[PDB]
Parts: sequence; structure tokens; C-alpha cells
Amino acid sequence: SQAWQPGVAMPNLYKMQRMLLEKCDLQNYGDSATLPKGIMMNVAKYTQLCQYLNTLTLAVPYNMRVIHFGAGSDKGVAPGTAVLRQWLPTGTLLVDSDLNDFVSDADSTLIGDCATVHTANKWDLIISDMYDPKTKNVTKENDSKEGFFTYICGFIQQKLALGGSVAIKITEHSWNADLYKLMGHFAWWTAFVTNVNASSSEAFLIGCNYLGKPREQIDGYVMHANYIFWRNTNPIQLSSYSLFDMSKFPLKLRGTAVMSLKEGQINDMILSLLSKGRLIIRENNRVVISSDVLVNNENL
Amino acid sequence: CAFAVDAAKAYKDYLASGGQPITNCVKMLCTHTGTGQAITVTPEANMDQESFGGASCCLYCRCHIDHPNPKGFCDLKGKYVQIPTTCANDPVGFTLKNTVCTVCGMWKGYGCSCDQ
Ligand SMILES: C[n+]1cn([C@@H]2O[C@H](COP(=O)(O)OP(=O)(O)OP(=O)(O)OC[C@H]3O[C@@H](n4cnc5c(N)ncnc54)[C@H](O)[C@@H]3O)[C@@H](O)[C@H]2O)c2nc(N)[nH]c(=O)c21
Ligand SMILES: N#Cc1cn([C@@H]2O[C@H](CO)[C@@H](O)[C@H]2O)c2ncnc(N)c12
Ligand SMILES: [Zn+2]
Ligand SMILES: [Zn+2]
Repeated sequence: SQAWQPGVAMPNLYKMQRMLLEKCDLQNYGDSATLPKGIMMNVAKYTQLCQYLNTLTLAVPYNMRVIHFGAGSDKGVAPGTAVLRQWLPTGTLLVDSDLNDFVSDADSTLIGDCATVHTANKWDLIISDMYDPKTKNVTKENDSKEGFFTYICGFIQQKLALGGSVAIKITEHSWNADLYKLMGHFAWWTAFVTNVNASSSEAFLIGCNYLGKPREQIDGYVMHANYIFWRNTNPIQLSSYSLFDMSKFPLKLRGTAVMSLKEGQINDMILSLLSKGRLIIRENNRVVISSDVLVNNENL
Repeated sequence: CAFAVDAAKAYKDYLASGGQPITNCVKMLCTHTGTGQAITVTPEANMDQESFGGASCCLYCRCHIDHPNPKGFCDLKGKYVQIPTTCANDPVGFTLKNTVCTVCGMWKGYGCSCDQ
């Protein structure tokens, strides 16, 4: 049963509905899980996310490249990054980023709006925990949000290796229709709710093994409605159980093959390897990143 | 000019004077069946230890000050530090005050048995 899992993924039948968007009304809204002594919510949540990602066909090459957006905290540290680096094979290149300054265990950290972050390299895994605090100021119909979601959608389409995966945080009001549509460009996708935060409408939209083209046409407004319908009708009991057994936590180094291939060479057998977590397609050059810096002189 | 901020001494003095230790060090979930070495690439706490994200336990990282090294390199950032459970209320103080044995990788005084 669900309480011993790291969380709950949106069942397939709910994905197939055609719901209208309703207000989200969780019976345990506001309840908090009991966490192990001295463990932060952010560590528990990311630990559960990674425990769930361990059950998927993630590609895990040598010199894997992971980028983590929204990694800073009001405490000026990066608990999520610490969990990702623990989970990922030693030596994995990990870059993180946030609007606000923070200190991190990542190999490189960029401070600023995500739209100021650039790289010509492709990535094997993208994690985003970005959330705009102004989303709380709900004053109108709950429509698709832009802002950093626009950046993330372009980043996926331009800088995610084929075979790569994503986990992008959403909530009832922090969501984007094009991001759901892009979930249909992966071999598989779901919306995953951690059991430690089961009283929140948060979920991680997970895209598993990127194919670079739609496998499935998804209407994002409908799919978000379907997500809220699932949450509204399936109470999830808060649980920290899975946090206590970390014996199988480390992401196994699969040594997944990395190849560069031209768009003409992506045949159905390649697509099948991509879909199984057995192949990454991208350059394997040195990894270079940068932050745009606006120059101005405020004197006179 | 010999002037240099001494942040280590400042924190040691602040603690001695009764100040609350630096908080929000990032404690990791782990098996607590690891090697118990002091500073590792992945959490290695044993049954007597807690593992923490290294950057969050580094005085220099946390205070946004230069690391006391000509290179300015950090021996904690990007790694995990094992802290005796009895000292886990002040991981920054612990790492600052204690020393790792270059031979066995254990903390001198908190697992190093080389001198026995
Ligand atoms: C799902 N939901 C939303 N609302 C109402 O709609 C507004 C916006 O809803 P939301 O999209 O923010 O969703 P929700 O409340 O579920 O998000 P939650 O606060 O749990 O935040 C989820 C995660 O976002 C991040 N986050 C939230 N606030 C911040 C912040 N200020 N800064 C940084 N991160 C934040 C954190 O990681 C947090 O764990 C809420 O503030 C609330 O008035 C609800 N009201 C009831 N009565 N019952 C509900 O079930 C409900
Ligand atoms: N809107 C917005 C953004 C929010 N965040 C961060 O999400 C983190 C949530 O815990 C928080 O630390 C916040 O600072 C962003 N980071 C970069 N670019 C952005 N455009 C944002
Ligand atoms: Zn440091
Ligand atoms: Zn020794």
C-alpha cells in the first residue's frame, strides 16, 4: 500500500479523462508530516523524489550532466542539491541555480533569473523546483502561467539530450500548459506526489526519456484539470516511511552509451533504445555555462 | 599590512560567549552503516554519526568569506561531512575545531585509532 512508497504517481486512467478545471480542495490541506529527527522537509521531499526516479528507466551515463533550477532556499543553502548529489553517481556534473544567492554543493552555481542562464551543452537530467511566491496572490481564473515555465519549456526543447529526463515542480496554480504538452515528447511521463508533502497540491511532472518529437498529443489545459481531479478525489495520507530505508537509494551507474547522431539517423531502433533508458544522444564536449550580466551606471 | 579578518577565531569566541551555533546545516538521510570517515564523496555516517552536506557546514561558505588557503579551495563543498551525533548541534564548530587524520581519514579524537 501507498504509505510505504516514496509517493504516488497519477494513475493512467486519470490521464485519459477530459476534465474541466476545478478548484483544488484537499482533505488534509495544511497537515504536516512527522519527519525524522532533524531532517528538513526539502531533504525528505527530494529524497522521496529520487527514490521514485530510481524506479524509472533513467539514462545514467558516465560524466552525466544534471542541472537543478530553483535550488536556493530562504536559509541560503541548497538542501535539494545535497540530496541530488548524494543520489547521483560520484563525479556526476551538477549545476544549480536560483534567483537568490545561496551556497551549494553543486560543481557550479549561477545566481539570477533562470532566463539569464545559458549553455550550449545538452543535459541528461533537468530538475526544477522553481515557484513564484506571487502565485499565492490568486485573483482570477487559474490559467497557464508563463514566467520561468516558458524558459523551462525552451530549455527542454533546446538543451535536453535525447534519452534525458526531467522532473519539474508544479502546484494547483503554478503550472503551464505547454509543459504538459511537452510531457508527450517523452517515452513516458507522470505527475508524482511525494508522500511527505501529500497534503499539498505540489507534484513533480516527470518526463522519462526524451524523444525530441511528440509520441502523444497532450492538451495541457485538460491534463492539468485531470491532475487536479485526481488529487481532489484521491486523498493521499502523509507518510515519511520510505525515508528510513536508504539501502537502495543510490542511482545505479548504468554506464549508458552516449552518441552524437544527426536528425536523419534517429530511426525506430534508436528511438527504442532511447525509450528504454539505454541511450543518450548529444555532444560530449566540455560543459560550459554562463549567466547574463546587465551593465549599467547609475551615477548622474 | 598584516590585517586579516579571523572568522574562525570570531566564531570560536562567539560560541564561548554563549552564542547559538550556526543552524540550517543540511542533514542527510542515510543508512548509518558507512565507514565513519570524516569527509566523503557520499554520506558515510556510522551509527554514532550524522552526515551533512559539506558546504552548509563550512564557516567560510556560510559566511561568504574567502577560504583560508592560497588557492581558496574548500575541503567540504561538494562532499559530505560526518559529525558525531553528540556534536551535531554545531556542525560548523565541529569542522572548524577538529582535524582529519591524513592516514585513515577518521576525525582525530573521534574515530582515528592510528595512535593506539
Ligand atoms: C491546493 N490548494 C490551494 N489552495 C489555495 O490556493 C492558493 C495557491 O495554491 P498553490 O498553487 O500555491 O498550491 P498549494 O497551496 O497546494 O501549495 P503549497 O503552499 O503546499 O506549496 C507547495 C510548495 O511550493 C513551494 N512554495 C510555496 N510557497 C513558497 C514560497 N513563498 N517560496 C518558495 N516556495 C514556496 C514549496 O516548495 C511548497 O512545498 C493557496 O495559497 C490556497 O489559498 C487551497 N486552499 C484550500 N482550502 N485547500 C486546498 O487544497 C488548496
Ligand atoms: N518566478 C520565479 C522564480 C522562483 N525561483 C526560485 O524557486 C525557488 C523555490 O524554492 C526559490 O528559491 C526561488 O528564488 C526562481 N529562480 C530563478 N528564476 C526564477 N524566475 C525563479
Ligand atoms: Zn567552504
Ligand atoms: Zn588515523
